Amino acid sequence: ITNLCPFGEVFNATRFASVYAWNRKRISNCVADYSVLYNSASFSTFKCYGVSPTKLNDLCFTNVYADSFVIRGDEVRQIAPGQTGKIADYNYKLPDDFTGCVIAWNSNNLDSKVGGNYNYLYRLFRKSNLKPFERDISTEIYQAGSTPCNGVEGFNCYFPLQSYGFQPTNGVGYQPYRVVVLSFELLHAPATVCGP
Amino acid sequence: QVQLVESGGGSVQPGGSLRLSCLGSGSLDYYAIGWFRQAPGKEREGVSCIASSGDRTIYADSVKGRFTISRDYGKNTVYLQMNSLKPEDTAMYYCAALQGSYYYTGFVANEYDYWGQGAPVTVSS
Ligand SMILES: *[C@@H]1O[C@H](CO)[C@@H](O)[C@H](O)[C@H]1NC(C)=O
Repeated sequence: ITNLCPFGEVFNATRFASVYAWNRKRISNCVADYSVLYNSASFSTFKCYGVSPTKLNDLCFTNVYADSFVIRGDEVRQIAPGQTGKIADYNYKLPDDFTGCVIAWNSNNLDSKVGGNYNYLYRLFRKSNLKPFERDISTEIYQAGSTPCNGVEGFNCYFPLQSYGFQPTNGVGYQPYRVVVLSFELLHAPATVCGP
Repeated sequence: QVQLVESGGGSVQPGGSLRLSCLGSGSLDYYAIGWFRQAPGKEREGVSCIASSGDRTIYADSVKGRFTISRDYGKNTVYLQMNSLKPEDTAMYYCAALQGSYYYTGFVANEYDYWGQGAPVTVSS
């Protein structure tokens, strides 16, 4: 295997997914240069669980999932095992036993617009918390009250998604961040993804 | 997953020096450490930052050649050496830790996860 892992495609994608509709890219049968990601000044978040970031090029995995999406600066801390909040509860949930790295960086100059970028959505209402790696892309009117909605928006009958309104003059806590979550899978099978 | 304990504050006259200390409960090896300062009324301001790699540092324009940041990995502490002190330096000083890429530095308070209790600095006109 002399296929150099297409991390460029994940990290430098012109378009990123909404967090409710988070994108998963399967990385298989490939060589991973993690060192060019970690040994840089690019990433304000680079947190690994069950593994060390200096050692990543020494490691072999069955497969690697790369999940990616945009959220607010203030929400990046919710992309971790054991976190609560709208994002962890209703949008993207890591399992307690997560093995992988959460990588984020400020995308203000790409994902903010004067007058606001409303492209990026998050789910604001849901009857219950997501299971780890559950993807809910439904847009059913959320019944807040005791009267049923029957698809009519009204009082206590809400569209369940809301837009971030990314403006380049927002406080950095409210500025967009691109997030990439790398899951390292190990099971009784040939490890397909390995450092150089 | 770390706590920061500061020490080294105090009063001084203009041209005096102070040495701040940020001691980590857990390993600070993976963390960049930032020093922010807060004066009553004024906005919080990033003073200095050192990357996890210990060989990238940034400084606010007004403190270049006055303040030096350093870290001892062995002693798991970060230091702000504060020389040539001036009344404008009067503030509460806080160290903070973030976990970014090896060379990452910044003054974005929201990107920092852990904050020290804060050390007092008074420069007496
Ligand atoms: C993304 O693009 C930048 C700028 O051209 C490049 O330096 C960087 O290595 C790319 N990142 C990856 C992971 O390929």
